[PDB]
Order: sequence, then structure tokens, then C-alpha cells
Amino acid sequence: MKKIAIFAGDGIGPEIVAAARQVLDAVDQAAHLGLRCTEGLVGGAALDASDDPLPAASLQLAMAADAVILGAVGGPRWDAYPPAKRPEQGLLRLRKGLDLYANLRPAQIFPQLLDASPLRPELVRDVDILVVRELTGDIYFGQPRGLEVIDGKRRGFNTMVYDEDEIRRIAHVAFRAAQGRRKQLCSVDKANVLETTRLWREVVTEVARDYPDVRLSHMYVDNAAMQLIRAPAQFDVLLTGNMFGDILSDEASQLTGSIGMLPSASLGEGRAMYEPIHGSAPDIAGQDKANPLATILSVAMMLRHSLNAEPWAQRVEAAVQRVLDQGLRTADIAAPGTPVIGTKAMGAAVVNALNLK
Amino acid sequence: MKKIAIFAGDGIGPEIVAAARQVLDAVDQAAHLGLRCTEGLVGGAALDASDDPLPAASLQLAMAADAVILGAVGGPRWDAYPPAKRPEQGLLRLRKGLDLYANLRPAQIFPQLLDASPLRPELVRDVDILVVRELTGDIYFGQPRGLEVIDGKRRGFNTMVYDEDEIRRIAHVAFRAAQGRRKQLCSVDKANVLETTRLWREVVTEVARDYPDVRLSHMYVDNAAMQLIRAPAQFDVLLTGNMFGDILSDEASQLTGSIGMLPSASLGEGRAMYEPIHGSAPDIAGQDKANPLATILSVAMMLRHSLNAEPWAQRVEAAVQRVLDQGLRTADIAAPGTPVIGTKAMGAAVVNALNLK
Ligand SMILES: CC(C)[C@H](C(=O)O)[C@@H](O)C(=O)O
Ligand SMILES: CC(C)[C@H](C(=O)O)[C@@H](O)C(=O)O
Ligand SMILES: [Mg+2]
Ligand SMILES: [Mg+2]
Repeated sequence: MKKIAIFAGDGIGPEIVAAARQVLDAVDQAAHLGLRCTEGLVGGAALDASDDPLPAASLQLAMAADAVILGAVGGPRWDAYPPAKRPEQGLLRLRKGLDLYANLRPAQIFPQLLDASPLRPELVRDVDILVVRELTGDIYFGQPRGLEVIDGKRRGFNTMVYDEDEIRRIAHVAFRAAQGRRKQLCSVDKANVLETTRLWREVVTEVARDYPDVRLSHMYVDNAAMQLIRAPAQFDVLLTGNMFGDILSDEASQLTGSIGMLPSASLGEGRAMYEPIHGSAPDIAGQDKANPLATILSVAMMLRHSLNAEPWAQRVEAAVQRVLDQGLRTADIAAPGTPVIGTKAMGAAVVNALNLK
Repeated sequence: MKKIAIFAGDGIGPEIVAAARQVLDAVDQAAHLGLRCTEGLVGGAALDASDDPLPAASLQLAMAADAVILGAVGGPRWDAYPPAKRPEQGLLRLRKGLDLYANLRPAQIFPQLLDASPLRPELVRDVDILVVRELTGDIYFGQPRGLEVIDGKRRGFNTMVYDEDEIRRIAHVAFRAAQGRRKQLCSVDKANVLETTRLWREVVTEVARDYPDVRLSHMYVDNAAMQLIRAPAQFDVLLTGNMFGDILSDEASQLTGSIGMLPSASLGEGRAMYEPIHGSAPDIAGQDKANPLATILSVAMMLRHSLNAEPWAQRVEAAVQRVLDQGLRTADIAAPGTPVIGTKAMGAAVVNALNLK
């Protein structure tokens, strides 16, 4: 029996999770996984009920689970709150608390959604990239950090740090991912300015000896920002830190064109959290407009990386393709004047497209 | 009388500065500017001569000058050199030595060079962005930093840091730049995760009160990486830090399509350095192939920002446009099967296109 902790969150979080839960419950019944799901509050929903973005109870729930599903966190409703109590702090505490250091963000375009891409057609025709971003270390969690007043002058500071063990584990994930893809890994750094990232380059080069079958390349983060646009098809697996991964992942996501179709996995030792990478989009919250396909595709990642159900992870991914083939579109992926369906209907549509006996 | 310190550097640097020199000399003579130019060593050229990327002599020449011109620094030739002596250290030490805190990198696309752009023509057609990047602070120059061993494990660290004065001065340049443009300023940070960048947002918000004519908006760095390609025309002046500015400016450069056309200005109090932003292109170094136009346009920025020769800055800029209308193209900006001219010829073409006598 597998325990799944659910943290819908803020904005469109609740509705996109409900839609994806339809699909999840469907696969569970068909496959007989015997999953037990529990719901906990996170982000702004948690602040509203407990004045804390990740209550202790919510944290223990996640710790006690095998897989974690999160909808979204964030919204201007909580700006009046202190920085340490902001909605995304709960997300950061989940990642850090569960030590989910391997963030996997696959970037590819659905053939029926190619026109949504900002780049010229011929460039992004075959963009299939996997950003493997380190999630629990770096400047994000480095100490010391903070704001201070030195001689009447405000000074802000943050510490970027990584030790050889943190770099080695994320590298193994990226190298193993490359082997199961096109055998190409690009480690991104700023080794000629930032010493932390030079150690990053050195340790990845050492681990590269363990994967003679993969072609390793190093690239500076600024140059990588140009290459993603200039020739995206050159990338297979892109490895980088927390900070650089945050930026380059969003860049990779935009060039696919449809952010509401992009899933993600955050893996650690014996745990994992799955969430869409599109945010809480507050302005459409509760309007049944949100695209749940990214959350649904994240469930497919969970079936694969956490529930030992590859055949079913594929069937979920196939149903999503099927829904698109049959012309079903949510507002974000539909052309002007073209028919559009809501969050609820899109969920029930994938369940049907599952062609369950 | 004004002094100009010239540092050609490595790779294509010597040839692109010579072409640019043809233009500077043509303008100096015609305008009667009375400029005193001196040449120094920087980067690998300085290493080969002094085993130091920025010898004390080079620093004093630059410190004595009114304006500095730099071609390019870097190359695999100096990989055998210790991290502290790599060619790029000379560049950083110049920016820091002369306290050139305001980096200006205008991202515009030339009408006849629109086909080089990677974005869908309708998006890029009207791109007119100016990236104002803080150049002397941030994690780039933050202390402490280094590589150590704790309990037998390697640890890499760097310090990101900014005080209110550092932010106030770069904010002023950006707000002022925006006034003379579309009066729209976008400040990029990661205020929800990094405290240094939250102070950045706060101080910028403070200085914004001095510029009621310019509209200020804040955006997270990851979102900016998306917004640049999704809808580049939304940006006028984009203000951000050293590291973020490093990544975002390169992304903005790529969407214009032709990196060989982009100029830059690093301004400080009474000092200024001008360099292109394409790198040393070691592979074509010394083949008279390099596009000298970015450097020429950098000289144009110098006429405007240092030599107080705005009308002559415009004429150089007008001459570069004329050359393109004439259909003159170096390899990098030439369509396949189109006539291609060398570095030297392209420089002469601009001087001729100045229509002097
Ligand atoms: C919301 C924020 C704290 C988070 C991050 O910076 O990692 C987000 O931008 C992401 O990439 O998932
Ligand atoms: C070479 C490097 C130190 C420098 C920087 O990172 O600022 C360069 O990439 C640039 O953009 O001028
Ligand atoms: Mg992000
Ligand atoms: Mg750069």
C-alpha cells in the first residue's frame, strides 16, 4: 500500500488537482494499486487556516507519504504577510524537508500545439530536453544570509554553496537520465567567475568516468541562455544548480509554448513530489478554466518514478495525446474562435481517453 | 584633450579594434576631437607578455584614460593557467578597478538583419530593449568566496551581496535611461527567495519616487527568461544585477539574431569602457572574417557617453545602417550565396559611408 499526500494549494491549484485526481482514481481502480491518499494544507490555504505556509501537521503528512502531489502555491492575497511566512516558503520547506534534491522538468512540444511556440517552427520542431535541476542546496538554502544595517546602510547577502556530495548525487541522476535518453549531458555553470560552480564542473567531470556511454559537455549559464533559443535541438539532458536551473527551466518551458502542459518531478531518497511548473494563476481561480494536463502528466511521472507502474504512466501519457488528437483544448491551448472545454471536462476527457474496459 | 586606453585583447579583438579604429580616426580628424590613444595588454595577450591578465601598467593606463576600448578576452590557449590568472580576470579587474558599475547593453535588431532572429518574425520585429546591469557588485565580487575541504569533503562557496548605495546608483542610471526612452522600467530580482534581491526591489521602489514619469514594475528572474521570448516588445529598459544581468542580456542578444552587431558601455564616475559582447571567437581569429560592427557601434556609444560627440555618435550609427542598406555583409550576417566582405573592408566601408571630405 502506497500513501499519497495531497497539497492542492492556492488559486487554480485545487481545481487542477481535482481534475488530475479523477485520472489518478481511475488508474488506481483499473490497476488495483491500493493507494491511500490524504489531503493537507500548504501555501496560502495553510496561512488562511493556520497562519503558516507549511504547518507541522502538513509536514509530517508529507514525510509519512511515499509520493506527494502539489497543485500550486502563491497569490497577492498573502503579500501582507512577513517574508518568512509567504506561500512559496511552504514549497521550499517541503522540498528541503523531504530532501527532494532531483528536480526533473522535461521540455517537449505536443505536435498539435507546435504553433504556440515563440520560436520559428523549424527550430522547435523536435525540442526534447530534460532539465535536471539541483533542488535542495545552492544559494537558495545557503547560510549565512539575510538583511543587515552596517554603519547606517542596509546590506543584503546570500551564500552560494555546494559540497562534493550534493553535486555528485544530482550528477548521477542526470547521467542515468542521459543514458536512458540520447546519451548527451550538458552541465551548466559559471566556472570562470563563481568558484562554487567551478567545483560543480570538477565533480561532474569526475562522475563522468562512471558513464563512458554518455557525451558530457560544459557550458556557461549565459551562453546556455542563448543556445536554448538559437538551437534548442542540441540539448538532451541539461544539468545545473538550483538557481541556474530555475532560470533556464523557465526558458526551456516558454520555448515549448504551452506552460499548462508541462509536468515535473522532485526526487529524493524514497520520496518524491510532483507538481506542475505553471504557477497558481490567481486571475482564473475557480473559473474551471485552468489546464490540468500538466498536473495530470505529473501524475504519470509519479506512476513511473514512485509507484512502479510504468505501463500505467504510459497509458496516462497516451490518453493526454488522445485528448489532443480528438481536438480537445482548454483556454490556454485553444486558437481564437476554436471550441474550448473546462478543467473538469478535460479531466473526465482524459479518463475516457484512457479507454478503460 | 581626451585620453583613450585601447586594449585589443585576444582572438578577433586585434582585428575588430583596428576596423573600429579606422572609424574613430576618421571621426577624430573630421570632428577635430584631439584624442590621445594608447595601447595596452589585457587577457591572454597580457599573459603571454607578462604572465598576468591585467598588469599594473595596463591598470594605470586605463585609470588615467577618459574612455577605454576593449576588443575581446579569452581562449583555450590559457586553460593551463591557474583560475586567478585566466584572461577573464583581466576584464573583471578592469570593471572593478575603474568602478564601472553601469553596464548598458541595447538589444535592437537591424531591419535588414531580421532573418537571423530565432523568434517568430511578428514578435521580434519591434524589439527595442536596453539592459542596464549592475557590474561591480553582487556575487561576482562578494566575499568570502573560495574552495575548501571540511571533514574530508570539498566545499565551494561565493557570497552574493548588495548594499543600498550600490543599488541606488545603478537604479538612477536605469531610471534616467528609461526617461529618454519609453519611460518603462522592469526591475528583475528573486525577492521571494533571495534576500539580497528583496533589498534590491525595495531600494529600486524607493528611487522610483524620483521618477514619476517612468512606470516601474517588478518581475522574478525566471519569469523574465520566459517573458523575453514570449513577448520581447513588452520590455523597454530592464534593470537587474550582475549575475542575472549576465544571463538575461545574453538571452536578449540571441533573439536579435546577430551577436556581431551588439555594442556595450560600462560606465562609472568619470570613466567608461566600451566592448562588443560576442567574445573572442578564437576559431576565426586572424582570418579577417570577424564582424567589426559591434565594436564600431561601441565606439559610437563612446562618442555619446564619453567624448560628448552625440552628432558624431549618430553619424557613425547612420553609417553602419548605410553599409547594411548597400548590402555589405561579413560572414556572420551574410545569407548563404550572398556576397561576403572581410573585417578590414567592412571597417573601410563604414568610414566611406560616413560621407566625409
Ligand atoms: C516559487 C519559487 C519559490 C520556486 C523556485 O524558485 O524554485 C518556483 O519559481 C519554481 O521554479 O518552482
Ligand atoms: C567573461 C565573463 C567574466 C563576463 C561576465 O560574466 O560578465 C562576460 O561573460 C560578459 O558578459 O561580459
Ligand atoms: Mg521558477
Ligand atoms: Mg556574459
